[PDB]
Amino acid sequence: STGSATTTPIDSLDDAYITPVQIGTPAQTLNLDFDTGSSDLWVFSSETTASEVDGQTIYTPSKSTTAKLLSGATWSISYGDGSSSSGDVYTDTVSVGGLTVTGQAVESAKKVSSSFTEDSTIDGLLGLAFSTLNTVSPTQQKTFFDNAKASLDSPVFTADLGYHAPGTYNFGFIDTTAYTGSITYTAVSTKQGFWEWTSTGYAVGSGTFKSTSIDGIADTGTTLLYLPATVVSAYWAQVSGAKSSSSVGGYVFPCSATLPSFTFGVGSARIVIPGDYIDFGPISTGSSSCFGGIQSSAGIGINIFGDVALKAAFVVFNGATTPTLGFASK
Repeated sequence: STGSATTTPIDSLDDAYITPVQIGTPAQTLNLDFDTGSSDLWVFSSETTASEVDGQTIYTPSKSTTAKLLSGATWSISYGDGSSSSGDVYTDTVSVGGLTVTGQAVESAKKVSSSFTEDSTIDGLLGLAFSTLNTVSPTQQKTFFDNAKASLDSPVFTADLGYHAPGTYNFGFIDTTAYTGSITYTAVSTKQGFWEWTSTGYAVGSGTFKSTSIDGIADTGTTLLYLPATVVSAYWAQVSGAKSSSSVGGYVFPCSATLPSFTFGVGSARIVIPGDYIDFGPISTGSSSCFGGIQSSAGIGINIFGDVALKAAFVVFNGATTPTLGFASK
């Protein structure tokens, strides 16, 4: 089997991407944030505290003839941005782009933090990291990809995120028309539960490439590119007037600037992020200070190849017995 679904930016900045997902019988379609940095499929639901729902579409398990309470199971998750959610668990039929999994754990939110409530466009998350990170207790649950894997034509999914435009998540096949050149594969460590890999270096603009190992995670659920402070300083030093602002929470730059590109290494290959992809617009409405799309990871504990980086590439998440990542230009 295969599946193919379009993923659409939630706003004009590509702050996140939503993909429609069919849950239950008859189908209830929710727009989920596919997140290769976490491993829970959770949704706003008929059980979510009413004051914490503000425009999201909800899953109502009582209206699904295939929903079953997973008795005793609870979940609770906290994300790197400080947001969180928790609740109980149903199993139900879940379909993405024509690919169907029966018995998928659908984690129903009883509580969500304010940032989720405040984003009416995201009805939940669909985790695509390794199932060892799934938070369901006392019986850990598998991700949608893990459950689908054995049925897929090939044990892979691909992320093809658009810049200010829709893109595609494919399951079970590699669309050879969706990228240019060849795909370069690189080793993955699953030791932390992430799609963790080592970039071979970087360049700023037309500058020379610096060969240096940068361990980080391919994370579709993180907006920006978070890299070591040395690398980030070298980037922003090429932008007149750019500075790190403690009050804003990162590097800002004059909105009048033209940003240089940023290149990252994948083995001997190179992925170029155009400068425009690094512009996240005014820090507040009407400001002439703009927020940068490359930020320091120094306070995170891990480097994160988020959407800014991933949307410059066609990315293969290879879930074979020994997982690997593939990157191609497009």
